[PDB]
Amino acid sequence: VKPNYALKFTLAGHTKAVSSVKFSPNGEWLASSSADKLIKIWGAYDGKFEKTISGHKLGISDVAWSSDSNLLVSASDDKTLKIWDVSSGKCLKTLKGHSNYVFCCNFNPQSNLIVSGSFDESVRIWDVKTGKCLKTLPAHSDPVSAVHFNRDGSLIVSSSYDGLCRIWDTASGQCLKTLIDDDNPPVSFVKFSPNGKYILAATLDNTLKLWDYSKGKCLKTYTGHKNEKYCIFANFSVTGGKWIVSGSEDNLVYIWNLQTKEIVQKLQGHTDVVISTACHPTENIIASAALENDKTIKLWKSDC
Amino acid sequence: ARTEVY
Repeated sequence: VKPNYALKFTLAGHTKAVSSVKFSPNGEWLASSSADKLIKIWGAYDGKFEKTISGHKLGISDVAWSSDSNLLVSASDDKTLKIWDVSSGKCLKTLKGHSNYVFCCNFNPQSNLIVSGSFDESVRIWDVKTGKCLKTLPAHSDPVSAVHFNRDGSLIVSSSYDGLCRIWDTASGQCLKTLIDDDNPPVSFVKFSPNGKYILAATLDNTLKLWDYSKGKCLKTYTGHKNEKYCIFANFSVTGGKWIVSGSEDNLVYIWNLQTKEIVQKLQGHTDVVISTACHPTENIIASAALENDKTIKLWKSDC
Repeated sequence: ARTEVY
C-alpha cells in the first residue's frame, strides 16, 4: 500500500511563522499557533476560519487540545501557558511557573493534567481545574523540546537538546527510565506510539527512531529527510496505512512506511521548513505548517 | 521559540 495525499487547502492567516498545528479529538477543528502571538481555529475539513484567540504577550511555540475538544492549552515565549475555552476564546487559566520560554505542551488522556516543557530546562505538571502547578521535574540540562503523555497517562516522555529522552512516572514524578545514545545528538522531538510500547524520537542528525524504551533498543530508523536545526513534530498515522509522518527542513512533508522504513510519499508545496505536521483522528488527513518565508497551513487528503 | 534556531 502507498498513500496518495493531495493538497486540498492552503490556510493563510498568520503574519509570522507558524509553530504548531493540532487536530481536535472530535475531528472538527484544527488549531494553529504562531510567532505572531496568536492562536487560530479552522475547520478541519474545509479550512474555514473559525476564530482568532489572543492574549499571549509573546510568540507561541505549541498548542494542545483537551480530550473533550473544549479546551486548548498554549505554550508561549511569555513564560506562561494558557488554558482557553475554545468556544468563547476566553483565557480560563494562566499557568505561571516557568522562568523562560514555554516550548511544548500536552493534556493527559483524562485532561485533568497538563504537561509542559521549557527553555528553563524543566518539565512541569499542572492541574487543569485549578491552574496550579502540581509538580516541577528537573528534567534536563538544556531546553525541553517535547513532552507527551502515554495513552494511560501514567508516563510522561520528555526530550531535550541535551541528548536525553526520559520516561517519568506521572503520579510520583520519578524518572522511570532514561534512554541514552552514546553519540548523544540533540533530541528535538519525542512522542509515545498509540500503544505506549514505543517512543518516536527525532534527533538533529536527520534521523527519526522508533524506540522500545523498556529494553532500550532501537526498533526502527527513518531517514531521507532533513532535520538539523528545528524541533519538528512527528506523527504516527493510523487511520489508513501505518505511516510515520514528519515535517522536514527541505520544505517537504515526509511519509514513511512504519515497518519497511521506506519513504512512501513526499508532499510538496511549502516554501519554508515544515515545522509542524498533524494527523486527523479519524480521516486520512494531514495538516502541515511552515516557518517565516511560508507562514501557511496546508491540508492534505488521501484515500488510504 | 520553536520558529527560531537554538
